[PDB]
Amino acid sequence: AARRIPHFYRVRREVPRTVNEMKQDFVVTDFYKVGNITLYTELHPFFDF
Amino acid sequence: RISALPGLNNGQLAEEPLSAYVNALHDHRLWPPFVTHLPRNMEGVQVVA
Amino acid sequence: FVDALKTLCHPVLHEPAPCLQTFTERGPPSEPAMQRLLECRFQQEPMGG
Amino acid sequence: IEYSLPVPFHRFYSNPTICAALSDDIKRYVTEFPHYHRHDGGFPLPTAF
Amino acid sequence: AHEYHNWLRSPFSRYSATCPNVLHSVMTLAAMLYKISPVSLVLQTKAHI
Repeated sequence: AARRIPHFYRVRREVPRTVNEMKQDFVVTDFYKVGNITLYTELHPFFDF
Repeated sequence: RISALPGLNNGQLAEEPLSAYVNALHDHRLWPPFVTHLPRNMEGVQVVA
Repeated sequence: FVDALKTLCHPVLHEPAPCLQTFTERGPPSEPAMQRLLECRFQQEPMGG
Repeated sequence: IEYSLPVPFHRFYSNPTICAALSDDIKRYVTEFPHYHRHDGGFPLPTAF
Repeated sequence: AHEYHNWLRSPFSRYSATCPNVLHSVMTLAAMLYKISPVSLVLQTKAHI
């Protein structure tokens, strides 16, 4: 896992951000807008989907 | 750091980075007035001597 | 402004073509106060010397 | 520079100011995706991590 | 002399005369370089700015 770890960074694919990271960027008053996308998966306060 | 907008800068909108579409301090089309090494990404701009 | 995000990003907001069109059809002004403002010039020149 | 092996592995301890500047591999990965200079979250970790 | 073709125009020089010598005045030239492109108008408003 140490010697192989440069070989992940030779394939030049744009790794997409996860849904939690795409959820983190919103400001407080923008988290309650229809322009938000990831509100469909914020179901439970104590879990994540 | 204060002019990068480090909150919501992610991904590759076009072949230029996202903060290059934000502030003049990030895109390689603006040049500093005094220079000693022209950068690697000259291919966008054109130069005349 | 996050709720006014739609009306401030149409391309017609950032097309100067009819504005320059009617500015040219307005023509240069003609009062003797404007004759201090009207004149300027810009030349292109090789940077060899 | 020749006798080290950097491991970006964690949500915190990964940032590409040091590890990507160390090895030419992740440096070549960064210089094509210049919007990956973040630290909030960060540039994407390998699939094993 | 290409005032309408430089990236930095006379408000920047006019600001550089009367500014105090503090870090606030250093960084206030940075956020005076935010692009007013329609892609930036989404992003800088989304940061509640």
